[PDB]
Amino acid sequence: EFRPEMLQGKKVIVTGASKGIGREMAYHLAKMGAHVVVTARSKETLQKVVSHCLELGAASAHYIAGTMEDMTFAEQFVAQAGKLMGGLDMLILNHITNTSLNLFHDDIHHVRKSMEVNFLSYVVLTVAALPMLKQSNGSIVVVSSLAGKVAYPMVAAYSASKFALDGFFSSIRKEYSVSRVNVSITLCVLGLIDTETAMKAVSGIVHMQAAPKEECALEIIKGGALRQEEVYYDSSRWTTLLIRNPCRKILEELYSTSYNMD
Amino acid sequence: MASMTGGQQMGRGSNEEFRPEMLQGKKVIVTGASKGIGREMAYHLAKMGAHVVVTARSKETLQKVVSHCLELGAASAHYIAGTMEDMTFAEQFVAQAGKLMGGLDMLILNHITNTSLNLFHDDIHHVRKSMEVNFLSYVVLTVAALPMLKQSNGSIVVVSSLAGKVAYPMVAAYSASKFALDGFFSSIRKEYSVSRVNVSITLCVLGLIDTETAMKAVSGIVHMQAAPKEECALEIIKGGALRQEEVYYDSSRWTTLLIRNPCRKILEELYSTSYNMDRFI
Ligand SMILES: NC(=O)c1ccc[n+]([C@@H]2O[C@H](COP(=O)([O-])OP(=O)(O)OC[C@H]3O[C@@H](n4cnc5c(N)ncnc54)[C@H](OP(=O)(O)O)[C@@H]3O)[C@@H](O)[C@H]2O)c1
Ligand SMILES: NC(=O)c1ccc[n+]([C@@H]2O[C@H](COP(=O)([O-])OP(=O)(O)OC[C@H]3O[C@@H](n4cnc5c(N)ncnc54)[C@H](OP(=O)(O)O)[C@@H]3O)[C@@H](O)[C@H]2O)c1
Ligand SMILES: N#Cc1ncccc1CSc1nc(O)c(C#N)c2c1COCC2
Ligand SMILES: N#Cc1ncccc1CSc1nc(O)c(C#N)c2c1COCC2
Repeated sequence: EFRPEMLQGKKVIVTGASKGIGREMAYHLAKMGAHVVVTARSKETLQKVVSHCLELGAASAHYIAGTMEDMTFAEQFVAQAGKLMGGLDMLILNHITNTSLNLFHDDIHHVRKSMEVNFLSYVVLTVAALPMLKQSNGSIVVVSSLAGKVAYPMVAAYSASKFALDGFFSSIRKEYSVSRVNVSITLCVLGLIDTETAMKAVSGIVHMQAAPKEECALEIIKGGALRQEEVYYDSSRWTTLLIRNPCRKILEELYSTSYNMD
Repeated sequence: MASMTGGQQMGRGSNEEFRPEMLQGKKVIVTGASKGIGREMAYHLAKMGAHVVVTARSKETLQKVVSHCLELGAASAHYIAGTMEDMTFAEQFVAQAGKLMGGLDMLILNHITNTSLNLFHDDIHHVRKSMEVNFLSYVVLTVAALPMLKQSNGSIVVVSSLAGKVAYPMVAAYSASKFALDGFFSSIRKEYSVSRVNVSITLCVLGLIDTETAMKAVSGIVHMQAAPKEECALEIIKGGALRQEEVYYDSSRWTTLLIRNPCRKILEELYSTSYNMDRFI
């Protein structure tokens, strides 16, 4: 059972926090009295988010602006965020590259950029954060999608990047378990959320009910605080009924007997 | 005689019962075909009388595969050597392979970057290279091949793994690349359905196979039963020929019982009615 006091005084990074779900997570963490470091490219918007976090009751709030297309920025950002807070308890990986609903034809540049921003930068940030998270027995929270568990047309590049996060982070979760690395990994499987970006992108194409961004942001934080392996959040009860894959969990357990990781 | 012959191999029961004559005279590309499963696929295709174009980096080993394909009965066999780390090579390779055969019926995407079993710590270079070679080059090859495959109502065959459907430790970079193939190719399969692109996409989910590379890599770390490479290679070809969406091949009857995900198929069908793609069609 989650309690908001679980975030009180915790040192948290939130990426993609100038708008949508990321901004809502920064606001919830501020209300809970966490220390926050927010990032995105928009310095001016991040200044406004930080000012608001301080008004809401954050223990401290800072922003560092930059692009996650730059792997050197991603690595340096974590070191600076850790230096500002004097450590790190939770790393919330939420940013994505700008995308739109379109059939795939020949835009390899978009496929590669989606893989670099939505996936590879999450790996770089994790590698940079791990020493601090090992010190605090901390948590990594990876924001994904229903399009990271099942297939959807018009989002091929985006879906490939979200599926990649599952393969990568679920593999390292198994490694951390056997290697006694006490850092939790929470994969958040979200359905359609009413962010301005998503609502504009889907307009006239997708008619699904969108879930509220404020509640979505809180469910992600709860999942991370509770060290849950997966969070599922969607407007539909049929989606919630069908999304889990118990057979995958059974197979992984059956194959666990076949290792010597010494 | 060929000019006085016509007809179709794919009649009643051809979506469920394979015959080697289904590959007779078909124009096929096999990547990663100098060794392991790819080499075995080139040999099966040769025995079936297909036209083959094989690729890998090793000019000398590909030379030997081509020579054996011709001995086995291939209608024609050629190789083009190069690295799939080079996206210009991948794009140009498909154009040259198509020119050699006078078209393309099946694109078998099988190559991977050299890897090993290790805990992940900080090798970002291996993560990026795995994504470039095992995933991005497959997309480049598909884009280059699609005009020819649309002309022949052809097939794309994507070689994946159980580590592309469930999580496994010690193969994080590799697993991320295989999961990426599922998300990408399964999304475009849905797009081709609505856009009336008659090109099938077969995702092959393979368990441990007795290739020299895999057997060396798992030695003393993974104690699992390995399935035979020759039978594996034939099951991949059969799935592609029958235009199956997925092929599952593993030594364990338990894996084959549990690997399918009916809930994912149900959800996708429920969401299939959730859109209006009329501006794209
Ligand atoms: N909205 C939905 O329906 C939905 C559904 C499922 C999952 N999700 C997941 O939820 C997360 C947030 O989605 P959202 O709808 O809140 O998106 P959003 O409102 O568009 O926000 C995207 C955030 O990422 C930042 N960003 C974009 N390019 C960047 C780059 N190169 N470097 C660093 N930051 C960058 C943006 O700020 P700047 O432009 O200032 O950099 C912004 O802060 C994503 O992981 C997404 O996949 C959303
Ligand atoms: N064996 C298994 O247990 C197993 C299990 C599940 C799935 N699979 C899948 O089966 C497929 C074949 O695996 P395998 O065991 O047969 O592999 P393998 O015997 O190691 O063969 C790898 C092939 O890819 C080529 N290759 C390597 N690097 C390349 C590069 N940069 N550019 C172009 N070609 C390159 C290799 O030749 P060069 O070095 O001469 O380029 C060789 O022809 C892979 O998709 C694998 O993921 C295998
Ligand atoms: N374009 C765009 C865009 N903008 C903001 C966030 C995500 C995106 C990517 S579109 C997208 N992203 C998802 O995660 C889901 C789910 N579940 C869905 C879509 C669109 O189709 C409905 C379901
Ligand atoms: N290293 C290596 C190497 N060499 C050849 C092919 C694949 C690889 C990558 S290791 C690898 N590849 C897979 O696809 C599976 C499955 N299922 C498994 C392993 C290793 O653990 C057992 C399961």
